[PDB]
Amino acid sequence: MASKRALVILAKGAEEMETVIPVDVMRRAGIKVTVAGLAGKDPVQCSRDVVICPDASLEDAKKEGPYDVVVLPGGNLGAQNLSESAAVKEILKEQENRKGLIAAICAGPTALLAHEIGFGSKVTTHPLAKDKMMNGGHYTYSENRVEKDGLILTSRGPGTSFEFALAIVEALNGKEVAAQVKAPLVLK
Amino acid sequence: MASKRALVILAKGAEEMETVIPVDVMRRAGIKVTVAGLAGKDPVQCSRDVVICPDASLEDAKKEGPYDVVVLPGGNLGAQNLSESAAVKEILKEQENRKGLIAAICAGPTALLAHEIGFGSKVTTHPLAKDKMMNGGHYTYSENRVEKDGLILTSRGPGTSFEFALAIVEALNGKEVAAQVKAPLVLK
Repeated sequence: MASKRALVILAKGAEEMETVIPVDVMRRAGIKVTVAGLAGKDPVQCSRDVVICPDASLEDAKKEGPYDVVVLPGGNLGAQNLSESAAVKEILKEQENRKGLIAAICAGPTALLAHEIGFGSKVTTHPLAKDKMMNGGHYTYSENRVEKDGLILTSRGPGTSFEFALAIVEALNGKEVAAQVKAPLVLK
Repeated sequence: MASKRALVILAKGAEEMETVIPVDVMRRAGIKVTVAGLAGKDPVQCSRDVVICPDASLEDAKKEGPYDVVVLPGGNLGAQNLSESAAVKEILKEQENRKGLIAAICAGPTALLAHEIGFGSKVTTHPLAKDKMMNGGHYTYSENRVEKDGLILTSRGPGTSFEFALAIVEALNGKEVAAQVKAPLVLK
């Protein structure tokens, strides 16, 4: 019926590749994506100094839910900002309560730990984020490039971002749409 | 001695993944990258509606050369804007005259045709951009994911952007730096 909707939460220090690849691929799949700035409406300085203008502040976007997926990019500093945010905590807890998809990549999954989301799930992260994610043994670790355990979808790094984004597309719009979106990308 | 320098020319309708992946990977390699807005200093609306704030206008950045590489992202409309620009023509002709690297991805190489750059080189493009690039037979076509014929470096699509960016890094900073930058990315 209606198009699916994605909320991508963009914090200072986010990995810009892990932000842009999922936004672009989801839009190719017809998903209505809102890039929401954690700090407000102003441009966001990403980890490698690409500056991205969000579509909306998180403050405004959070009042326009519910979303079919909430997406957490990585970047070490971006994920730390997501992990410290009470607004992010509330959004993720609401998404979990309504059985909606949550997708996080690289260091992004460590914000799930910070907000006590999805405990008892298999997850992956960037190799360098494993110890942080695994503090307390609240998840089971996976080395798969993309991991999905029910409604918790995780992935490892910039180089897994296309696979991550296509897994989101498959979860929301089905395998055929994901395959059709994939072919023009010239993935290996 | 001094750090290498890259000029990335960002036009309305550029493919944002093909802009951000090379910028980020080149910065990981220590290259000083200037994201220069074709139209001026203002934010640029990319093909999938990601909005990127350039570091400088092209008008200003072009006066701060020379650059070790000039990079042309793709996106059908972005490449058409690059192809119509007299400023881009001048920059590319200067870069060719001084035997500097020119790198273009997806539809980006069609701006080389428009500006009569690198004729007689092997090149690749996105499959859907082949006919435009090959009009007149001025290049020899390749299906390699990245193609490099001397100082003309080309590639095929969003899904070849990491390979493209790492090829630029290898050309400017050597194979060892490219390998060191590659490993943390979690490429397949």
